[PDB]
Amino acid sequence: DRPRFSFSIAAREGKARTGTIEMKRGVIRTPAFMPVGTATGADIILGNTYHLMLRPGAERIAKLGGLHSFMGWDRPILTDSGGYQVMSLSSLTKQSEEGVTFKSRHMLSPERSIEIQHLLGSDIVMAFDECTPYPATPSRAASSMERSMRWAKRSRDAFDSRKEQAENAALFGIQQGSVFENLRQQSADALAEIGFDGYAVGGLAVGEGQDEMFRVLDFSVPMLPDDKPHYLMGVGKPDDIVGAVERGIDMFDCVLPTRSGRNGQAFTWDGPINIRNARFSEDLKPLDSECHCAVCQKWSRAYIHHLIRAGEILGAMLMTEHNIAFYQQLMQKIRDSISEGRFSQFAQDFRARYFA
Amino acid sequence: DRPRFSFSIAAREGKARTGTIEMKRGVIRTPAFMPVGTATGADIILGNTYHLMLRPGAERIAKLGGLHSFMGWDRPILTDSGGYQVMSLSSLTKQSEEGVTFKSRHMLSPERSIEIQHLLGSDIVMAFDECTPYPATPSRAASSMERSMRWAKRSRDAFDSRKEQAENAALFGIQQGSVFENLRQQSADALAEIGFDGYAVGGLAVGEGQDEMFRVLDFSVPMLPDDKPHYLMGVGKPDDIVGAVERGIDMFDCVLPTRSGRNGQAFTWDGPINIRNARFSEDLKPLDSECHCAVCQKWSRAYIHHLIRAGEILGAMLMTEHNIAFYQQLMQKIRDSISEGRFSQFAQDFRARYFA
Ligand SMILES: CNc1nc2c(CCc3ccc(C(F)(F)F)cc3)c3[nH]c(N)nc(=O)c3cc2[nH]1
Ligand SMILES: CNc1nc2c(CCc3ccc(C(F)(F)F)cc3)c3[nH]c(N)nc(=O)c3cc2[nH]1
Ligand SMILES: [Zn+2]
Ligand SMILES: [Zn+2]
Repeated sequence: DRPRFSFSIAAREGKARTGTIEMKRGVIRTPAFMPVGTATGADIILGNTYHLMLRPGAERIAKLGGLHSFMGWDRPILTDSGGYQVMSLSSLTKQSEEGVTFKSRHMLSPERSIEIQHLLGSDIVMAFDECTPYPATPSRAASSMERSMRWAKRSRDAFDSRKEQAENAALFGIQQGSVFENLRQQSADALAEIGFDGYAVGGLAVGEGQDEMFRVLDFSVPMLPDDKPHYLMGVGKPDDIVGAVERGIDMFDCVLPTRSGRNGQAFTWDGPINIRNARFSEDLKPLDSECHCAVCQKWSRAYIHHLIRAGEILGAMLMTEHNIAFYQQLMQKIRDSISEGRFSQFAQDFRARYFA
Repeated sequence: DRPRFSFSIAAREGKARTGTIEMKRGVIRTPAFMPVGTATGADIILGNTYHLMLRPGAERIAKLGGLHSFMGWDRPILTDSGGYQVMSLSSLTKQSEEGVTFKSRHMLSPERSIEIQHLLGSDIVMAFDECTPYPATPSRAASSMERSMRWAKRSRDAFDSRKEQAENAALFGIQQGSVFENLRQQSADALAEIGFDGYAVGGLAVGEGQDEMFRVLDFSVPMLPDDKPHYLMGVGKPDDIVGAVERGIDMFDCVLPTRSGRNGQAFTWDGPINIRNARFSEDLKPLDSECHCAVCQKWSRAYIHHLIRAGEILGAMLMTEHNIAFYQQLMQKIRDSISEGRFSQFAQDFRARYFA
């Protein structure tokens, strides 16, 4: 029987690592992409804490048997802590040391966030943090990070108080500190003193751009414990994933494939394409020449173009299936190239072709 | 090797029949449901002549290899002749003995309709007819029907002039005459004198209601050749199908399953349900208790409700898959009950439960 949580590193190349997380409900191969659940297959999917806590509500999900039973998925599920989405989407918010109140009006605190994730039944639980807006001054970035670290300790204590959760799930802490090296170090130190099963890099993919994101990752990821998984939240494009793995990231949440699939964009080894464009109306090639997915084995760019231009649901479903398959082929190629000692060459080849 | 076209009747109960159509690309079990292609599985699908002739155009479909290659379907395809949809959907129309002009502006004639269906490559080709509006006076119904019969002869001649079509496809004639027995008889006689591979009942499902539709079928279907298939165009609900089979119909076009699937309606043996309704938010049963489809084996009403309320494409795709599967289980139960001599009892049991 698998353990509650065990991360093993099988091979390394530079700062890049490949290995496995073992949990009770399954093995997660890393580096991993984690797609939304409602979308070589994925080993773990994302639940949507913010949506579920409002419709149908976390209590109701528990009454229906938990999220695994509800969505018919018996493998690992990761949930975020909800504050990022509250701050991004809800209309009015009130912040305090207790938590965040938002509009029926609601309070989300470290304790309530952990209880919601418990009622949902997720396997990887995120601490309740504040994603500092960008740009931030040093003083505001520090105050925000300090609150998040106090909230990280409250998250730890709440998780440990619920036996079913402490014994069967895992808890990840989230590093903050905006773009400042000294604050990222203080945050890493605070999280390691509390102790978590894994460590996320928060506060990025918030408008800073790839060059700046990579600069911050360069000094931030080495601050986290080497022997635990590293999750970069909110990222991203295929080229962001490749560069983040080069900098020591093990886990990625990938909304973009499903978002792109419903809006006419397909990922290919030669870059993204907009299938609605008239240049695809007579193109008999599959979406991607090398893709092994079921769409590309059977149907042409010209037919998928026809369906999407016609407003047919089938068109968006085929695009989304392809995009998910593309991402899991990307991650498999990354894992294999690290294990074989040729990831540096893969990254160079990938970029030359994706951007050609 | 299968023939171009061969209809055999294997069993009969009252006016109901069950059997097979053999064509070069496959066998069609009757009574048959024929779903849209762009949606025990279906044996034949519908192409959309009106849409395809405008986007990308019939010539372009031929340049891409024909509709079978284009949509990745190597089995039989039926196409309508296009005039019904022109008259229903296009903004301005001009009618004459030559054909119909409509808005770039276009002319559709018997000869052009047959050529378009040839370029698309369909296996069952419909004659170019006029679907008389309802209600119609006897004089207007007669004039319209007479034009359609002149157009049926022109359709026959155009089809026979194209060797690839005459040797590999089949041509169906369409009966008109509104709700009038004497005109339905004249139309049947004209079509049989020309000679077709199959015979459709046109001019119904245009606002007359089920009672009147069944009354017209009662005297119209016996006028058609018994030894050829009978296609009721534009029908319909499950209860319409059962009653039409009781009256001698062999073939049905079924848009409703895909339309309902995208608009929140699921078919069940206990009648249709509106999955968005709040009464399904905690319902752990599958869409239908007896359905063998993949959706009903895996997911609950509560989860499909959640997805559709959230605007997720997955929700409509699951509803549509279920609805298609429901229709092909309906047709299989009809075929089996006729072959076993218990179709009368099936129809009674079906109605008692569907309308309970
Ligand atoms: C887009 N940029 C970004 N997203 C970020 C997220 C959200 C992660 C998430 C939440 C929900 C889903 C769901 F679709 F499945 F619902 C998917 C992904 C962050 N989350 C937390 N907790 N701290 C952060 O500092 C942080 C930074 C983030 N930058
Ligand atoms: C809805 N009522 C109705 N539909 C009727 C139709 C259209 C059949 C059709 C066409 C295209 C498709 C597509 F979705 F696949 F594109 C699906 C079905 C008729 N067609 C002709 N030729 N004569 C008629 O007298 C007639 C009567 C009809 N009553
Ligand atoms: Zn593909
Ligand atoms: Zn079903």
